[PDB]
Amino acid sequence: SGAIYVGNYRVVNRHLATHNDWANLVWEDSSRDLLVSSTTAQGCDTIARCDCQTGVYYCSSRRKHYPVSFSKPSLIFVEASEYYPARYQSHLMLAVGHSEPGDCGGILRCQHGVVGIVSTGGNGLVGFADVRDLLWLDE
Ligand SMILES: NC(=O)[C@H]1CCCN(C(=O)C(F)(F)c2cnsc2Cl)C1
Ligand SMILES: [Zn+2]
Repeated sequence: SGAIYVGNYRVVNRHLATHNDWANLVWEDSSRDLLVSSTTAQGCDTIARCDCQTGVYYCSSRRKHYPVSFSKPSLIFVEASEYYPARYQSHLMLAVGHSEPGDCGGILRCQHGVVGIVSTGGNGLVGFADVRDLLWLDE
């Protein structure tokens, strides 16, 4: 559960995208687990334009926000799921912290804004799909 709303855009996990998201599709990237779609109401979230490696993420399965140190966006191997076969997912950031499948979509933030969304997890690790490079979300 969870999405980012910036201007006339809505970013979600591509594996959790709805029929409306696909019928108003702007861009989608299987290797990043991302999909952006068109909205009529204007969004108000600020996206970060930085290279921080500390922030705060929201965890639905614990109803608690947590502070984390996280890695730089890179190619990490992700286990086969009902949505994708075993593959390398690009632009992924890892941190020590609790996550369960229903937690995908929770936002990661630093003092500059929205950094990304929960996208992978397991064994006491949590993975975030980076969004700071998508400069067109602001224009
Ligand atoms: N980005 C991916 O390929 C996702 C697809 C859905 C499945 N993915 C997961 O990691 C998970 F839901 F099983 C999970 C398990 N414990 S915490 C999380 Cl998040 C990978
Ligand atoms: Zn930052």
